[PDB]
Amino acid sequence: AEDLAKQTEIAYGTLDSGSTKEFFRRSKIAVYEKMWTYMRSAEPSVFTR
Amino acid sequence: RTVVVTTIMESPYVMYKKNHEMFEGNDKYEGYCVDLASEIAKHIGIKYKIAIVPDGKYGARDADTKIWNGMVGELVYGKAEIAIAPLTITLVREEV
Amino acid sequence: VATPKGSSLRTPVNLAVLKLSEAGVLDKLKNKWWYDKGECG
Repeated sequence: AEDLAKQTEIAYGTLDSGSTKEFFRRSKIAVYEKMWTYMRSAEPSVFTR
Repeated sequence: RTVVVTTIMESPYVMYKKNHEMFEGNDKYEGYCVDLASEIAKHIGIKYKIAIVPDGKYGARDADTKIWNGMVGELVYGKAEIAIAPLTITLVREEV
Repeated sequence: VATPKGSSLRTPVNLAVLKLSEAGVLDKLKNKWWYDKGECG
């Protein structure tokens, strides 16, 4: 996850409407907060149905 | 009586809302200090009107005339009842 | 939060700031307006 958080070439996301997305949305852990900050605003959407 | 709140257009403290051109009163504005004003007013039990400081300044005293401008001046001269803004606590302001 | 010198509003406003601080509401508001809405990732 740290690798993902420190780069931008490789996009990444989660499932919508489940516990994984909520995990990132709520995390206070720096690496996961950084990942959420990226995912929530990424275009096109990185989330899947 | 409605409490006159002086504040300043400084993002993200106070910002013009989308559609402000057709909105009135406090509904024209959003931001941290807009939310804070609502919370403070609720706890203290007062109604209020947000008013953007006329001169767009925080507040300093002219060394020559000794007149205060900005939000500080609005309070000093009785034009506002409270300032809810990113207003720094300082010695010279605490004197007045 | 500033008031004219000697204003009767000061005491209540001060206690409100402390209550909001201690309830975590000031932190929630800062995160709302700085970070939740950030545009740089």
